[PDB]
Amino acid sequence: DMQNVITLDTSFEDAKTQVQLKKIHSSVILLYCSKDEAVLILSEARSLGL
Amino acid sequence: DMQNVITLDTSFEDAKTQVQLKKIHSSVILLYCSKDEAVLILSEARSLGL
Repeated sequence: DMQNVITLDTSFEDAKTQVQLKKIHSSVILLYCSKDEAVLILSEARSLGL
Repeated sequence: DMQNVITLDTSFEDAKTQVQLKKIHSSVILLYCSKDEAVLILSEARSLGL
């Protein structure tokens, strides 16, 4: 079963990306973005306990 | 039936609040601040997904 799919169109601002990452709660997460984008995406995940 | 409760007491840094407000904050969140402190906390919540 594939759960909700979230796309972070904005530049990780307005905390909507935080809302999308908080909505999903699973043991397996698939991330697909640029290197620099993932650099701070992982930091946001760490700050969100992911 | 009392659900899970997490108490948070810290400053406005260290990327707090959102660490625990992922699966325990679905319903009403209680704020225990003063006037200016509550204003700052609610500004941070507005800047976040709360």
